[PDB]
Amino acid sequence: GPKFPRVKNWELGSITYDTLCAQSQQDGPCTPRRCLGSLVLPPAEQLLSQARDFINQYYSSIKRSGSQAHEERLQEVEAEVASTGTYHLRESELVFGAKQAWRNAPRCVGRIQWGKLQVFDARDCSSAQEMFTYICNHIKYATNRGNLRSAITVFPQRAPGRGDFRIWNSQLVRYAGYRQQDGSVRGDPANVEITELCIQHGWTPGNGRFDVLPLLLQAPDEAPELFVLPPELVLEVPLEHPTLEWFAALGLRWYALPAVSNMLLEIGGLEFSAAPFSGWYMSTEIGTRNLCDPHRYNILEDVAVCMDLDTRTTSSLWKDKAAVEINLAVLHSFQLAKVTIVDHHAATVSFMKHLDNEQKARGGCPADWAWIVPPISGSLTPVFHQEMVNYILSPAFRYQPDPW
Amino acid sequence: KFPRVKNWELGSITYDTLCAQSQQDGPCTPRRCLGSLVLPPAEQLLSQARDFINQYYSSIKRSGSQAHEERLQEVEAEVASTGTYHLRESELVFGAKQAWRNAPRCVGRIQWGKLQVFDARDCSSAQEMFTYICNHIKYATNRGNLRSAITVFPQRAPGRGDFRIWNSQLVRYAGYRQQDGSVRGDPANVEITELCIQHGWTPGNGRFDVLPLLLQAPDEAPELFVLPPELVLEVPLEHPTLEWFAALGLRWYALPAVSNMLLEIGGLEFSAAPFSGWYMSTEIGTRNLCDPHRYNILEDVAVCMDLDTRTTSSLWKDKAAVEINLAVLHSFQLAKVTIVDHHAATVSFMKHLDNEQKARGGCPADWAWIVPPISGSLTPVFHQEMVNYILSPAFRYQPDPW
Ligand code: HEM
Ligand code: HEM
Ligand SMILES: Cc1cc(N)nc(C[C@@H]2CNC[C@@H]2OCCCCCc2cccc(N)n2)c1
Ligand SMILES: Cc1cc(N)nc(C[C@@H]2CNC[C@@H]2OCCCCCc2cccc(N)n2)c1
Ligand SMILES: C[C@H](O)[C@H](O)[C@H]1CNc2nc(N)[nH]c(=O)c2N1
Ligand SMILES: C[C@H](O)[C@H](O)[C@H]1CNc2nc(N)[nH]c(=O)c2N1
Ligand SMILES: [Zn+2]
Repeated sequence: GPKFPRVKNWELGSITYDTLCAQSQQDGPCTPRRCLGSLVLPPAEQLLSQARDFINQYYSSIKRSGSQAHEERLQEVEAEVASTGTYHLRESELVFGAKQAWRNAPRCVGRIQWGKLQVFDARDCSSAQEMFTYICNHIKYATNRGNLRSAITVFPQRAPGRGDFRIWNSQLVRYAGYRQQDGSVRGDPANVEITELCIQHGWTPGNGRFDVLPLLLQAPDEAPELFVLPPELVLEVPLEHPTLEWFAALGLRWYALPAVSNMLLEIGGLEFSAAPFSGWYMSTEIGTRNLCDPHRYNILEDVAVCMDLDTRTTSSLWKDKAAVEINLAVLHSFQLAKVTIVDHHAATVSFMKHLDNEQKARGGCPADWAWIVPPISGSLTPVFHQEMVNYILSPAFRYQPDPW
Repeated sequence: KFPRVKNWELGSITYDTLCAQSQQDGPCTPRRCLGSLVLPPAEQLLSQARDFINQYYSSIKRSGSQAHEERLQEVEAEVASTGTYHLRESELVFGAKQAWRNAPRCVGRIQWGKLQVFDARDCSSAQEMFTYICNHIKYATNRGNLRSAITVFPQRAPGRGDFRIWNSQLVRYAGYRQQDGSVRGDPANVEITELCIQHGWTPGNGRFDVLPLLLQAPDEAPELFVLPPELVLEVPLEHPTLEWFAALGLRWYALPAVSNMLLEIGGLEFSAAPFSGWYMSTEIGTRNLCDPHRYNILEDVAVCMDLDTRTTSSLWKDKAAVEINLAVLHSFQLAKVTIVDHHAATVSFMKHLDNEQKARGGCPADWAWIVPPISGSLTPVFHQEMVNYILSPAFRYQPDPW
């Protein structure tokens, strides 16, 4: 074999070599001495080289590498950087870079869909109010009455000196998290900080378990402004179970649209600090993490009690049984509501197909095993048995500091 | 820089400083993380030896004593003359416990101080190896009240072949490859089954035929030894409420005993040093019975449960897996054979991380192996960051002897 990482599938006994990792510019958190793979948290001349590299990627993707148009765009980019210190992407370059950033995302199991992304260009936006209009349009298009469509809206890039466009909320849809007198939390504990920031900026808080938060939107060098989403814009699914009649009595619900709004989209050195993207949910994200994490809605015990399980001993597997039923209720309720959702078996089978597509197309696929393997029934899915090489390619979605 | 390690459920942070003591490299580089991969002179020996002897005297709080200095002279003198040395029994005992302590893939390390060490370094034939192995099995099994143990056969020597146990575990069920591709029994054991028959074993034709042991003394053909059936404790599987489950005819053995790993202590290598503890129920319930390249019983159990098999979104696979794990726990408890479920095991591992943080400043752990194969995020270890690195004494993989 070659001197590239050898990658094995233990289920099928098959082997590949990852040659794509050679294209990595960015270092990750690991060294020869220690593996830091499980950690959740890991320009003058520098811009020019990142830009040249991205332009080469674009021209390859359209099979015009070395062409006259290829060499003219390079010269354009460097002249523009030369005189202004920055440059600007053509429309088709943005659409390509956005899809490529998704394609490159090591933590996303949904990447079979990567070629099918609606890219809304919002680089003309000049106020917080217009951001809100763009965001509402995104939500309407992406939600599509339950037939969900992948989309991203890109706001103006970071510019020298001038402040950033930022969406303060981590997602477009978030449930409030209200800190109680006794120190417990009503609603989603994930959202305590953003909830209190919303109140500080003049939001009148509710007191339910599922109050949709307003958006805090920030245009360059301005205090963020507060915007309420019209309720008919935010599609939600009430949760019921196919055979357990009492489950509907719990009043549990989840929203249809997962839309990450706090990540930075980096393309050819340019930095799009507000560039929210959305897909559709994998059912374990709702039924396992959001509803059963101890530091989230934490409903496992309640459901076990309703199911009359022995919750006094770990060896009854009460946690596993309840968690299965919660996941089934999520899948069942979304299917009844006609809202797009994918189970962890179907999602992981499709990610294996993606790995095979990418092996042929690029000679590898960066992938974060701990994120790709679902949080229940792990080894029951084909990805558990698949070794994965994790590395950072650009274009990329990156974490960025909170604006406050 | 020392790694910041965060628990995401509790919000707490530690720093791993133990990692600085790592001397051997892992598969990863700044360019790419390879952590999910299952497989990877005298002055050199002298450094590993001294460092290990240092570890030993430090552990008995006699660091710098007469005894410490003199032992370092012995080791130095013996290496300088012969190119190698020998461990004192008490050092061996210390190094074996430490190798387990250091094992990043082991979720059971809260137990690391409780290990019975059988010194089998005066072994000179496959016959004697078999005697030592039977004593281990008998001690460790203890009629179902399992006790962790290791037996250590003679170290590798420059001038000769290794002592080896050919089998990957001391108890393995045969896998018989059918002309038409399929396997009867355990597909993981097809290769060892064929090696046994080829060395003269009369094979069975069942799904759970216990394999003989192929034991190898240095530079000799391996020898075949049938384990006496009464030494191998087994648990028939039934389900607490599903009557038909027993009818599947399923069973597993009590004793998980790995026999193909190399034990490295102070630069010395023990090519045969089988070790055993007790099972975590997901090893049997989830991996051994439900892996598609193992016994692969998921579909059969689902049909028996009358589940909707036609679509993944009924979560039939998840439901069947739960009942199978429940049946393993129930059946082991009923037979009074030591077992631990994945919730209790991971809880104890969290306590271990905390013990090791105070004791040593960190703990090497392989997240992909520590998190159980079902209900990952339902256990506390899912939410815990972990640093993986190699400390010595160590258990390592080694080439198959054939
Ligand atoms: C089409 C439906 C999609 C499915 C089922 C899907 C599935 C997932 C899942 C299950 C995760 C892990 C989430 C978690 O553990 O909280 C994830 C993370 C990710 N996904 Fe996808 N995804 C989809 C569409 C998209 C789209 C359209 C983009 C971007 C264009 C994207 C980029 C990412 C990124 C950047 C992460 C990591 C987020 C982070 O680290 O916070 N996904 N996705
Ligand atoms: C006390 C009872 C024990 C329990 C519940 C336990 C638990 C486990 C589990 C669940 C695994 C992963 C196994 C797999 O996925 O196939 C494992 C691996 C390991 N354990 Fe422990 N263990 C115990 C005792 C021991 C002892 C006594 C030693 C050494 C003396 C040890 C050393 C290891 C090593 C070296 C591995 C990795 C094996 C490999 O890479 O193939 N374990 N153990
Ligand atoms: C700082 C930071 C930002 C950021 N975006 N993500 C992290 C990692 C943590 C780990 N758990 C919460 C947070 O990640 C949330 C990721 C939500 C992804 C949701 C999503 C997006 C698109 C499609 C889909 N099915 N699902 C940290
Ligand atoms: C070459 C090689 C050797 C070796 N010992 N292990 C591997 C890793 C593969 C992954 N799956 C099969 C093999 O591992 C077998 C490990 C069994 C662990 C048994 C055990 C020992 C002690 C306690 C316990 N609960 N369970 C590979
Ligand atoms: C510490 C650990 O890396 C952390 O809990 C990770 C594990 N795997 C994950 N996988 C996904 N998809 N999402 C997550 O938030 C996490 N959390
Ligand atoms: C490819 C992947 O690393 C492989 O399937 C691992 C994952 N985690 C594991 N964890 C344990 N405990 N045992 C295993 O065999 C494995 N297999
Ligand atoms: Zn790594």
